[PDB]
Amino acid sequence: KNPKSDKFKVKRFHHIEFWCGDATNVARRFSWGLGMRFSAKSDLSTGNMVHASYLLTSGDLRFLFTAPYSPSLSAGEIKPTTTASIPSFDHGSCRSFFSSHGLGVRAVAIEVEDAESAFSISVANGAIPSSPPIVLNEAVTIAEVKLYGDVVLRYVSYKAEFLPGFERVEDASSFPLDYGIRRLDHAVGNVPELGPALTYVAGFTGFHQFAEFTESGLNSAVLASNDEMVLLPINEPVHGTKRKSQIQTYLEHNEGAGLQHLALMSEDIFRTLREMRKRSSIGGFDFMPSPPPTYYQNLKKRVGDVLSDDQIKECEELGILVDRDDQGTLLQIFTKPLGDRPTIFIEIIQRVGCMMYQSGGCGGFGKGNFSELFKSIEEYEK
Amino acid sequence: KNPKSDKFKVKRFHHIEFWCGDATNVARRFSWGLGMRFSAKSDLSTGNMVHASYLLTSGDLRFLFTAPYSPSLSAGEIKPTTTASIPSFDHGSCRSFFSSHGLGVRAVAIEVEDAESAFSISVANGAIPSSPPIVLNEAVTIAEVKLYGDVVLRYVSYKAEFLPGFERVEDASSFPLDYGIRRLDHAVGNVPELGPALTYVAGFTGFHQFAEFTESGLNSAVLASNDEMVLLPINEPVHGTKRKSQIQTYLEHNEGAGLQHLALMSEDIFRTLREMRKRSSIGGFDFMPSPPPTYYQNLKKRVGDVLSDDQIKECEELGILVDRDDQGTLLQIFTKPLGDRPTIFIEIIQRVGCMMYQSGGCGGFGKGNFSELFKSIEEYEK
Ligand SMILES: O=Cc1ccc(O)cc1
Ligand SMILES: O=Cc1ccc(O)cc1
Ligand SMILES: [Co+2]
Ligand SMILES: [Co+2]
Repeated sequence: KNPKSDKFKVKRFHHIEFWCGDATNVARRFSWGLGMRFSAKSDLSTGNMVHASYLLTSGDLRFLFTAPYSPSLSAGEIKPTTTASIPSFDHGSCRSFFSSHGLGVRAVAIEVEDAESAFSISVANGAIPSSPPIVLNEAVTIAEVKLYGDVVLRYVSYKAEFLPGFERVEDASSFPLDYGIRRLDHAVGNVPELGPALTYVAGFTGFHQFAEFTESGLNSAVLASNDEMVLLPINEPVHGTKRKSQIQTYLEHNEGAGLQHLALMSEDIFRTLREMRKRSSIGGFDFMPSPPPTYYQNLKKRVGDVLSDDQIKECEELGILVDRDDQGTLLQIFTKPLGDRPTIFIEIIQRVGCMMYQSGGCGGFGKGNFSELFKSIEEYEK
Repeated sequence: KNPKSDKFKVKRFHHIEFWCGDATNVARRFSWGLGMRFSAKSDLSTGNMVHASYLLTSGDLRFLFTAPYSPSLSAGEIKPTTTASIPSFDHGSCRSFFSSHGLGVRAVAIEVEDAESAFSISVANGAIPSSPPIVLNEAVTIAEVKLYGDVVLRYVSYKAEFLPGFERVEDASSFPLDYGIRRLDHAVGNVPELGPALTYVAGFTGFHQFAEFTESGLNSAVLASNDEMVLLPINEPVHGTKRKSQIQTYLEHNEGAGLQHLALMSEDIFRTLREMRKRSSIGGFDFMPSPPPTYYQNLKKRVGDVLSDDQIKECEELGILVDRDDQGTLLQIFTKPLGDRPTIFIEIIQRVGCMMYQSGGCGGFGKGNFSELFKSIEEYEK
């Protein structure tokens, strides 16, 4: 059921911000590996003496890559006089974040109808504030509250192009890469305690529970906005098994709670993963090992309704996993970690079904794949 | 003249080490942009709980990319018990370096005959020590002294493959990229005072002066080993001009002295720059604006001995600059800065002449190009 209990009007996922040591090199790496275009910049060349920020886009997917300059460049500035385009940026918070966590997501940004309203209500409903609502060039309002660990939920509202103080990137350095990725489907957090984190975040958003899982590694539950286009899974470790919890492994190397992965919807996961796998070893992203043939044999038994033999065969060529709900079918695959630490990674998905537009969360999140993976793996050893 | 006054046996440039926030993302970016292969790793998967280090190679060019893990992973270690493969690494020095300078070169590594000898002699001749000589798996000795700013001159000696504790990278993730780059030709430092820096470095190496310049921006001089295969230019600002010194601009954004650029020799600078320019806007490196046609007109007057019309025309297609000595011809081009700050960049070169093998420094370093650039630029405005 859906109680539709949001405490403010939430529109959609807007952007994701990575805090980096060098924004250029991460952004250029992500651009090539994922097929996103360089579409906006705020830096020294735009008069920003505080931080370097570069935005990649694929469809409605926006990845923001931010790093601090030397504080010496903005030593004569104060917040009222700042040249930063992102007023919540802080040299010391950025360097502490990166030093503690390595490369990772700092902000999960959602568009709302009124960022100042959304901030006040949230804090009035238990959210720890992180940056109060600031109006940019009387056009855009932004505000931040704590989500989990050092990750912030960022509210954005527009009166009526990315942010003031950003510039459209010169056509020549903006090469129209595109491998089929269109928007952010969901963002998954890992915490030491799922209960308090669910209570906290549902407390100040009014987001409702969408799904849950539990017997191998984790417990999780998903919060969702009213129309369930903003989807926030949260995991916790389950201590006590033959294998160490990967959630727990995450928390160690990340120095605590943080964002685990971003699931990016592709309008054509076949072309997307062909393009990504072509580039895996020339600067792109690597992919988790592909399931055994066993798996893909059992898929004709599970989704032969949904995917032809040839489409199943293409799933096998590319290591794609398939789960099915009572309502939809989910094609999914995972990258290896995006940086040095085994912390953040990326998932590519495409959903089949739930036509009415397509309703969010169609097909679930893969909870059936745990079983079928081990079940198929027993059968490959044979 | 060459007094051949080195105080220890120096062989060649061995490797360059970048200190990074995330080693993976810089290394993958550099690999694609420059056409270097992933050939060795030391990280969690090799049992290194301290740092992540990835080595790219093109010919004899070795780029090392290093970043710290969370200190929490190695909290129970001490130097005698360390899992670091590079014993001079220090979590706190790395984070301070990167926070002060951004992405940049930490170590300029040269192979010597005896690293322990080279360290003792150097310190006995005025070098500030940075890391004392350490023997790795009774096979390799490494030692570090201060070069300028927070850059260290690293001595390496081998009894008789990169470093112990590193592993050859799996063939699949090692894609045989190659755009023609073969070795490091020279590494250029910027300092506030050229005099004391030349005195310091020549003092402890015995390197001799090879060349010098001065009237627009800088003064410089080059130190060279006995056979002049190790070449170390050093620049200082010249304050007082219509345009601000780019050396001075470097020192501001870098927070002091440091390495300005690395000149990489290509066995075919035409193919190299074709390959690099193809990738400039899809994750590679950008190039400084190309000289005007004026320039390339005057080149037939200057190197028509050396380059045919068609080769000059290919130079023009790719923005290559050409200088000529009394002894050789130099083709050169410069990238834009490698990261967020206008600090470190890269130069691609190829030298024609001085055949005997080719003698180092053949053709100089471009000091004639200052004049011919402005001279040609006056003639394009016309
Ligand atoms: O994030 C993984 C996940 C799997 C199954 C769920 O029900 C929820 C989340
Ligand atoms: O590094 C640039 C340079 C130019 C001319 C010189 O003589 C020496 C260095
Ligand atoms: Co998921
Ligand atoms: Co040079």
